[PDB]
Amino acid sequence: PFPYSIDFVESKQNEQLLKDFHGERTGFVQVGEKRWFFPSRFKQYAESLYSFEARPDDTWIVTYPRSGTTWSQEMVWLLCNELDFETAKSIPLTQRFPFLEFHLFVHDEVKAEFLKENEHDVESMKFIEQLSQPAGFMLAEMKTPRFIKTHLPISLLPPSVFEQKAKIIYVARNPSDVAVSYYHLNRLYRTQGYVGDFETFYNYFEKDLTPWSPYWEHIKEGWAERDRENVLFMYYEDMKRNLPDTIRKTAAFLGKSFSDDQIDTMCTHLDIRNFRHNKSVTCEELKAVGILNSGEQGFVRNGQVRGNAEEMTDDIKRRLNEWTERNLNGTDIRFP
Ligand SMILES: COc1cc(C=O)ccc1O
Ligand SMILES: [Cl-]
Repeated sequence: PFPYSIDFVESKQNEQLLKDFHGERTGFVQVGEKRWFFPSRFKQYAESLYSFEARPDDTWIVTYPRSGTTWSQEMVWLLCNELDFETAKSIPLTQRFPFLEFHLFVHDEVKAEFLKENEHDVESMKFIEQLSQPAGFMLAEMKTPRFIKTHLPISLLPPSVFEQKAKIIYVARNPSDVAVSYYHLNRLYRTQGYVGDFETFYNYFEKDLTPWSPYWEHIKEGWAERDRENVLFMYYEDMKRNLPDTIRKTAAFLGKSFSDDQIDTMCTHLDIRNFRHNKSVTCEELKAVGILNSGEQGFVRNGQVRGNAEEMTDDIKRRLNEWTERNLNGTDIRFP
């Protein structure tokens, strides 16, 4: 029984969101007292998501979007699979490490556009149809240890995750870098279909009118569970600053042990320079059927000027600082 209220965003705000986010064609919902923001299909799939059955040997990565999710998945999959770089290369990350709630973001009307554009290729059309289907079906059929990605906040996870004490890695990233990276994600994925500029996107983000917001509640729930034996909480900028420490700490939490030589191959694999050429970054299959906007691969290839993105203005930077102050005053949460 899904325990939280699911309500359509107020009419006029919902109308404006549909003008700016072309990946949704019915409307947006707010869930529970915290008003977790999702596209309309959340209402259709809330029960099946919440009743998903976790196993005690699952590995879950839980993040706010663009909080180091992909890099962490690649790291964790390799640590739990004997550093099998060969298999990591040949199977796509999205099959090795499926995204539980991706199907929420494939609207029936948008899927129909994708199918039109791929109508002469039977295998492209099967692929697009499967995107619509819950990952949970294929996850439930697996007979081996599972790797699950989600952006669902702690309070919306299947309760079976904590009942089974599945291992959870929670990664937090500072709001400035998340605002800019999430803005690019919303332009890159036609499932989101955002058409506007950064300042308009920041305005939505600051009002918790972007998927999986409220951002500060997402971070605070992660922080509130980090003492549990089955939760590892890390800040993105700590992880990136020291790969050998990150790899070892993560391995030890997962109950794996590796030589200094093995740690070094993982450090090279995950280094900024080599990771830019990783298949999990390029995402060549979503690009092949045109669900990725190929005109938005600038940010993918280049990233942002560290601590001063081209998109940032002094006014938005000031608003980020004040929003951070309001949300973190009286907590011990502090970004590196
Ligand atoms: C497959 O990666 C993502 C895609 C989207 C939107 O369709 C949102 C968050 C993600 O992590
Ligand atoms: Cl950070």
